[PDB]
This record gives sequence, C-alpha cells and structure tokens, in this order.
Amino acid sequence: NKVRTVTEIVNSDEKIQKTYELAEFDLKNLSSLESYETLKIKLALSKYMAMLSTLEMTQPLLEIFRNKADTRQIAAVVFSTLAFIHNRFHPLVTNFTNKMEFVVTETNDTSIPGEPILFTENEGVLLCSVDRPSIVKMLSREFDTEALVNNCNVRIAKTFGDFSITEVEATQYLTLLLTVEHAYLHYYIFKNYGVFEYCKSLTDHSLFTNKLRSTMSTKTSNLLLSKFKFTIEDFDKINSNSVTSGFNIYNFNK
Amino acid sequence: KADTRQIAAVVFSTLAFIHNRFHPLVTNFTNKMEFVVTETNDTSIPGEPILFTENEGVLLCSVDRPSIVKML
Amino acid sequence: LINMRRYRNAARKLIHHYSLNSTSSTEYKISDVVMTMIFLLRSEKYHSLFKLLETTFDDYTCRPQMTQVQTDTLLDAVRSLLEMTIDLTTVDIMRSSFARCFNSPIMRYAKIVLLQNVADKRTTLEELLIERGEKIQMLQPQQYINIPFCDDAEFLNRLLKHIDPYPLSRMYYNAANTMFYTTMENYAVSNCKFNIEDYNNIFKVMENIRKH
Amino acid sequence: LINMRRYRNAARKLIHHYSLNSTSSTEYKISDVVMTMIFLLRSEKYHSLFKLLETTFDDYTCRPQMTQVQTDTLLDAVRSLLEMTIDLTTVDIMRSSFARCFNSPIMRYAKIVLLQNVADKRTTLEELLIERGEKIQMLQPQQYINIPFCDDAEFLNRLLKHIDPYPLSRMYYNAANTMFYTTMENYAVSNCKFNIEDYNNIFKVMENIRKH
Amino acid sequence: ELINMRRYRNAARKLIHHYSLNSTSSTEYKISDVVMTMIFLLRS
Amino acid sequence: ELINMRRYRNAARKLIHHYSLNSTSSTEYKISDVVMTMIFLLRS
Repeated sequence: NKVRTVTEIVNSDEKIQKTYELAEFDLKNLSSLESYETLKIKLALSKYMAMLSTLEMTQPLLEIFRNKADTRQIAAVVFSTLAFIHNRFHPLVTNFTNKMEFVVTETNDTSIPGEPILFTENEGVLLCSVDRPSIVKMLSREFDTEALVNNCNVRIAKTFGDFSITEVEATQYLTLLLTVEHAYLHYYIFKNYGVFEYCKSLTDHSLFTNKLRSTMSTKTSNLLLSKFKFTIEDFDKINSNSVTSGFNIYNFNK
Repeated sequence: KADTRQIAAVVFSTLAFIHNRFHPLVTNFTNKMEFVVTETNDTSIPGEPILFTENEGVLLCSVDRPSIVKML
Repeated sequence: LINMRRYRNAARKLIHHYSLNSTSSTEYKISDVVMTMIFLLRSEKYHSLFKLLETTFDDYTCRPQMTQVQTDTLLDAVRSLLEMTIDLTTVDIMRSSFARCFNSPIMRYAKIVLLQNVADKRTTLEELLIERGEKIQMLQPQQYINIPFCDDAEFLNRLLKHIDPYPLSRMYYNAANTMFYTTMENYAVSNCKFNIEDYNNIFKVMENIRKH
Repeated sequence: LINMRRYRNAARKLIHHYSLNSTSSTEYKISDVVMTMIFLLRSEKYHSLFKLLETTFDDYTCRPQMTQVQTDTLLDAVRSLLEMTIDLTTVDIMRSSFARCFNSPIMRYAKIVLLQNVADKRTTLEELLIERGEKIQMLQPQQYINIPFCDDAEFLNRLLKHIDPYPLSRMYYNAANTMFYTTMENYAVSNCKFNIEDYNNIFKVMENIRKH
Repeated sequence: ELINMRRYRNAARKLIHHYSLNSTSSTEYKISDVVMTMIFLLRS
Repeated sequence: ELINMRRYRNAARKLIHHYSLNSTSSTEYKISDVVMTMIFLLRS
C-alpha cells in the first residue's frame, strides 16, 4: 500500500506530491517488536538443535563432553556447530571446509586461558583444538534459573478473562553456540587474513570490528552475541588499575 | 451471611441508581448479570470491594462482604 | 542453639558463589559469612573445611597439611554440601575468595573483585600462546574429517513451542556469565594476567558490529 | 490512687483510634498513652492486653504465646472495653500501632503515619489482582439477575426533613475516612504496598471531573 | 479397612472448612471430595 | 556373582530419583539404565 502527501503554498494553486510506500514503515515496526527478535534468536537456536538431532546428537551436550573415551562425538559436534555458524554467515555453502583435523585437550598444561576452541595450520591441513575440561566446566556450572531479568497488565486482563528440553539444556546449547561463534570469528580472520593476523587477533580482539564490518556487516545476518549489550559489573572501578592520560585519534572501537 | 439475595439486590439497585444518575434515560440496568459474595481475605481485593469480570458468557460482580461490613 | 537448616542453606549459597560453581547473583551480606562459618564449625564432618577457611584470617598462615585421604574426604564433604566436577582447584578458589572476603573491611557497598591468587610462573597471554601452543601441536589429532540443515517446519514449530516459555534474556545472561567465569578461572589458574580490556572490547566489538 | 473512670475513658478513646475502629480525630497526647497503659496495668482482666502492649517496647520481643481460651478472653476484654467485628486482626493493628507509638521519640508536633507491619509474602497490587482474581472466578455466583425509581414528592419531602438537620460535611467526612481506613487495613493485612499516589489521584480525578 | 480414615478426615476437613467460611462451590473441590467428606462423617 | 550389586544400586536411584523428580526423561538415559535399575530391584 502507498500513501500520498500534498503540499500547497499560499502563492498559487501549485501542489507538489510525494508517494510513500508503507512496506518500509511496516518493516521498521516489525523490527521494533521484541517478540520478533526473540523469535529470530529462538528460531536460530531451534535450527541448531534440529541440526544436532538429525546427526543423532540428541544426548545432552554436557553428557557428550563428559565422555572422555568417545572423541568422535565431540569432534562431530564442534564441526557441526562451526558449519552451522558458517552457513549463518554465508547462506550458500552447506558443507564446511572439506578437510580438517581435531585434537582434544584434557590438560591445563596445554590449555589456552580464554579460547577453548583454537585453530592452527600444521603445514598440511587445518587443525582444531578442543579444550574438553573447559567446555565441561562451562556446561556443568549451575545456572540462575529462578531469577527474573528486567507485561503485568496483559496478564491481569487474561486472568480476568516431544523431546524434553529443559531450560538448562537450552542454556547449554546457547553457551556452546556462542563459544563456537567466537572461535569462528577467530577462524574467519585466520582464513581470510593469514596466520599473522590470527595470532594478532588472539591477543587483541579489537581488530574484529575492522576485519568484520568491511564484509560481514553488509552481507550476512546479525551475530548471536549482538542480541544483548553485555557489560562487566563495576568495570570502571576494576579498570582503574590501568588508566591512561590518553589522546585517542584512532578510536576505531567506541 | 445466609441471605445473599438481599445483598445482591442492594448492590444491583445501587448500581442501577448510579447508572440512571449518569444517564437519565435508562431505568433498567444491564438486563443480565451474576453476583458472587466474598467472605474471605484469601480472595479479597485490597481497596476495590466491588469488582466486575467477564466469564466469557455474562457479567459477574464480586462483593467483598466483610469489607463492606467493616466499613459500615 | 542455632538453626542447622538456615545456616546450611546460607553456607551452600555463599560457597556456591565463592567457588564459581554458579552464576546466581544474590547480594550477600556479612550475616551469610557469619552463618557459613558457624555452620562449618558446628558440623563435625566440615571441621576440615572450617579450619581451612579460618586459617585465611592471617595472610602469613597458609593451608594446613592434609594427607591424601583427608583431601579426598574434604572433597566429598564439599560435594555433599553442594549436592552436585569438584576438585582441588575448586578448594583453592574457595580459599582465595574467603581470604579476600575476611581481610576486607566492613563497608556499606558490595566490593566487586576478580579472581586472583590461586595456583610461581607469572606469565602473560602471548608466552602462554607460544608455549602451550606447541604442547598442542605435539599431540596428534584423534579424528579426521574429509551437512544436513533440515528446515522441517513442523519440527521447528515443536522446538519453538518447547523453547518459547524460556526467558531468552536469562539464557543469554547464564551463557555469558558462564563463559566469563570459565575464562577468568582459566586465567587465574594459569597464573596469567586477565586483561578485562580485551574481554570488554569483545562486547564492544559485538555492539559496533550490530549497528552496521 | 488513680481515677479509674478517667483513665478508662482515655484508654477507650486511644484504643478506638489505634484499632482503626473509629474515625473520631482527636489530638492525642502522651498523657493519654500514660493513662491507657496505667489503666491496662491496674485492671485485673486487662492484664493480658497490658502485657501484650508492653512487649512492644523492644522490637526483638514479639507477641506472648496465648492458648485459644486466652485469646478468646482477651477478645472479650477488648470488646467490653470498646462496648461495640473485633477479632485477631484488630489486636494485630493495636499491637503495631502501640509499638510504633512507643518507639517514637517525644516530639512537639503529631506524627502522621500509615498502617504497616501487620499480618511473609510481600506483594504488590497486580499480583494480588491476578491471584485473588481467579480465586474469585473459582467461586460460583449465588444470584442471577435477568426498576422503580419513585419520585413521590411527599415521601421525598419527609425524607429530606429527616435528613435536613444532618451536617452533610460530617457525613462525607465519615464516609471518606471509613473508605480510606478500610482500604488501608485491607492493604496492610494483605501485605500489599498501599500506593497513596493512586488514592490521592482518585480525589484529584474527582476535582478535575467537577470543573468540566 | 475400605476407608482410609486419615485421607477421609483430610478431605472432610477441607470441604467443611471451605464451607465453614463461605457459601459457594469454589471449583477445585470435586463431587468425589463431597463423597469423601460424607463418607468420613458417616464413619466417624 | 553376575550382579554388581553396588553398580546396580546407583542406576536404580538415578532413574528412580530422576523419574520421581521429573515424570518425563530424554536421551540422558538408556535402555541399559532401565535394565540396570530393574535388575537391581529384582535382586534386592
């Protein structure tokens, strides 16, 4: 549907006319609905769960990662998550990198503090590192499942008028999805800008904004971690140890 | 407590009187409505002794009898 | 006479937070510390834990010597208290947390801290990257890979129905806090400086990514 | 030696106000509190009430344990003192009122307060709306309705003659204060926050309604 | 014994109390409950 | 003895608790677990 507007000035009978197409306003309104974005995120998570299900991966993720002996399931789960994220970024390639190897880490002695899934080149083939105890500690941590994070009127008006997926399981799925999303961002910088840039990014995540917004911000969908604005409680007080009398002329990351 | 008909009639008559005061053309209030009398705090509204609700079929009016008794 | 149940519940919650085994963010007061210490003292099979946490009053008095059977028994005691894995590093986290809580002065507003003083080799992120780096390549991979993305409308509808009552914001909060706590515990255990500038810049990157 | 009659009258008036059983607004002084407490002590059959109100001096000392016969006897004593229904919630209102009066400091101007600290579940208006809401629909209605407005001039003249000597302002004051006190007591008993913004906005709505 | 006198007492107390306070159905008591209450009263 | 009565215990619980705790279950458990529990109940 189209809406027409007419402007008339008091010096003549001239009328200048413009046509507005309502679809743009409808799209903005739909993008402003909380239920719409919630449905988008939940549909992404549901597609992830369905993708795991068709790969027999019905067992809870914590149970999958708790099995030390069976490495094939862990490798398949991580590879499938990487492929799902890759398809989300590029909705044209259904198969991930056709050949890559997996190594599972069970020791702190060879563990990376903060990047549980890491990628490296052995001069012959891609290799992916999986820190199994880190993922186990992530998924096994007790979750806050009774607290409320900030409509009562619609509830009042209403009052006057089969796979068993618990909340813990869904939170575990989302946790693994976000972790593999971080790993995939690192891997994307790797594959597209070299090992040097990948190891530069491992120590400074601020290069993501420059090496993603050039291509991803205008071609792919929205990232899962962008659904909410995350901040550290009392960040300024803790950061007060490292304060600079700064002069920022290349503040490329607000 | 036993005789609910008198309470229902009194509340209905008062509502009809007020309705006629607002609209001096309709002498009969809503032709069909039901009454439920409340005798418990457990199901009482703090500050609205007379409340109205739709049971999907007919108007229903709630009367908090102990609240009105305490008032009078 | 004291109420064993209330003190046990307060101890359970405070230890859950102070062990980084839970993301439940409940404002803890001095009363909870008093209750947890009193319960630890009174219960016979938590005497080892009570002495362990009481030694933290003075920074110069360090952990009591325990033979392997004693450490195993204390681990079982902690597991029973939490009814949940739990190992020595959890006990180290608890010791550091309670030491910092005890040595902290009485104050009107909750003090926000980060995990520190757990597990000689004070390193940074890059040396760990290199070092552990090879220790990785040293290991041979286990699996070789050399993909169905089904859009079954009814199946996704059922999945959405199951997921619909879940408060997405709570799930995101749980996942993000879990990742943050795991990263912080790995940093502290590895004796590597945790640069919260980088971690916050991750979120800043996401925020800057969205608006373009 | 004290005058039993004067002390009894002062106690009667002060308890009438402090039980919210009367709208009589008379400026009460410390002397009335002294008289009511002394009379409560001296009279043998008001000893239970005197001890009950005296326990309110310290906030940590709560209501004495009374068996059912004792509670019934105290209820009869309160009824006799007021010669008036009266039940346990009236005693709770009296206890809270006297506790707040006693713990209040000596001051030159009367302190205006609202009823609080009577009757675990700290709720708000909307949750109560929903909750009690159904408990209502749960009940089936008793009566089904499926209207004479006579203007008999002589009858209305006689009614006006009967009503004419009544000071309309006093009737309005009594009705409004009665509604306010019933609403406040229902809010406090239900452990729901009484939002006096809304109640005052009711009067503001009436005022804005009139001038249009 | 056919009658679980304890459960029967519980149901009878529930309904009688419910009715001792109000004068309505309050539709979570079910005919059974009546039956339960009446049987309890008979037995006691 | 064919039955490892100790291992056969936990299993039972796990389910028994699990089932008592939550009516419905999921892939978390196996038919092996159910067999384990039932055999334990038989033996005890």
